[PDB]
Amino acid sequence: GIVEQCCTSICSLYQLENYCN
Amino acid sequence: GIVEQCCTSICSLYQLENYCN
Amino acid sequence: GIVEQCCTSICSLYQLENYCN
Amino acid sequence: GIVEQCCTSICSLYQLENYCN
Amino acid sequence: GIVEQCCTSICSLYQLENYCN
Amino acid sequence: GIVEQCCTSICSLYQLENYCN
Amino acid sequence: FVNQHLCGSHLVEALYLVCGERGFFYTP
Amino acid sequence: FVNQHLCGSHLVEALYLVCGERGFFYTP
Amino acid sequence: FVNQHLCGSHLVEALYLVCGERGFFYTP
Amino acid sequence: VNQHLCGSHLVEALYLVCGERGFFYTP
Amino acid sequence: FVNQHLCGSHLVEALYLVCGERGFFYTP
Amino acid sequence: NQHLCGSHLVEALYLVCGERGFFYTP
Ligand SMILES: [Cl-]
Ligand SMILES: [Cl-]
Ligand SMILES: [Zn+2]
Ligand SMILES: [Zn+2]
Repeated sequence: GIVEQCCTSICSLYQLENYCN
Repeated sequence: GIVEQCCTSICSLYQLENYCN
Repeated sequence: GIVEQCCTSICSLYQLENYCN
Repeated sequence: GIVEQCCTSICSLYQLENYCN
Repeated sequence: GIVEQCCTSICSLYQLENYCN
Repeated sequence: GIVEQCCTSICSLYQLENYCN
Repeated sequence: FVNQHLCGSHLVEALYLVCGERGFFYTP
Repeated sequence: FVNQHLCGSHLVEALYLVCGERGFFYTP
Repeated sequence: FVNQHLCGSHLVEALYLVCGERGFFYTP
Repeated sequence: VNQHLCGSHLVEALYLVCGERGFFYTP
Repeated sequence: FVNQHLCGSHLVEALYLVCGERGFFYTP
Repeated sequence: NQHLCGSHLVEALYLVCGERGFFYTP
């Protein structure tokens, strides 16, 4: 999920965008 | 500057990107 | 929405709880 | 104190309210 | 108080420091 | 840089001020 | 003005905190 | 985990900016 | 002590919301 | 609301500025 | 103006996120 | 850890530097 991908490793905007509605 | 353009109207990610180094 | 209700007047904790899952 | 109680384990808002004056 | 002094005109580092313990 | 100096140990205000342009 | 945008930004911070493990839905 | 907790706060903040009118569904 | 410093920043934010008109005393 | 939002930035500012002293927040 | 000040605070945050490894120049 | 810390750094620099501002490089 978002924690695994973005809290242990840095997420770009592009990566964050995957979790939008 | 960034304040007149983005504090008077909301700036998109694209508009914000112009002020990147 | 939440902006209409909570950006014109401060919303209480109860009012904020409305948008919890 | 609050650092000891709340910076390794998450304190709920209800728990946090204990530190209001 | 701090809201009256600092929410219409910007308070400096020095002015903010006045409200420290 | 600033991450090396201030994300391993806390930097004081004056130390942070070193990175003002 | 960008008041509503600035406000919404603080709103998601408050909802994050109020909602705990439940989380929340965010739609303008 | 408080470090996870701090991170999520920055996540919803970021999603708020990125997703725009799409919004998002935050769920731990 | 960076973790305690980052945590403290989110703690006061949290206290700001929860305490409302009571306010709060913050001390390291 | 604006006053509330301003206060949110003030307490963050005091957290940084006051350091080990800390501060007393009253609305 | 405190409204510009609060807005600017959110701008550097957005730029921090948006600009990434490039980083950015801030000047009022 | 570094990305989160850096976010607070930029907030801190925004306050401390005042009218001078700053240049952010990772
Ligand atoms: Cl953090
Ligand atoms: Cl604001
Ligand atoms: Zn943080
Ligand atoms: Zn704000």
